[PDB]
Amino acid sequence: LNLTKEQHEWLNGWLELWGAWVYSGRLEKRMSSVIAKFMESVEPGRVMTRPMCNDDDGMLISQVVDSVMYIDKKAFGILLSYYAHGSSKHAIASYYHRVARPRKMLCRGGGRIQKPSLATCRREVDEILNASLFMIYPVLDSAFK
DNA sequence: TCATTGAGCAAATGAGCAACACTATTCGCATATAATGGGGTTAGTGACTCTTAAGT
Repeated sequence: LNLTKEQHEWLNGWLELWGAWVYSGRLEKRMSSVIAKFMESVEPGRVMTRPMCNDDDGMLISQVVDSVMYIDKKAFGILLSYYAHGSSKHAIASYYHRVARPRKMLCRGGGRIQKPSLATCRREVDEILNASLFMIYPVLDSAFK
């Protein structure tokens, strides 16, 4: 399943506020290590094109996201690539198509070990994004309420 | 009762379109002292034929 429409836009807006918060570099580096090794591949003098949230609410959003997404680094990397840096979904899917190993395909390759197409790459990064938001949402209500 | 044939079906993947937004290319236009007629061959062909033209 997935979320409803109002919950999707609410979580999307809160995550881009949180992404504009971490994009300045105001996250303390001892708190987590995956954002620490994500934010080292970007210049320190970044520009601010998005509205930025305040300190402790962004601290609350950062602590809940690395408490629920501390088991995997790939889906968390997609999340920081879409929301923190601000890259679009199509660029993420194009780079994942240009990198990923040959996989077994069903109902179109007949089991042939081949590279994934761009359409299934867009579909799997959309599924990864929707699954990460479904892991974010009820634990975020548990942190808020 | 079960293997075999006849028919179909949800799902995953590959292809692609439609409208829109940003951006790297490309083209039209403007330079206000005065500026005012060009290079570059082929040079020890031979023989024959067809047409044009001055000469008789």
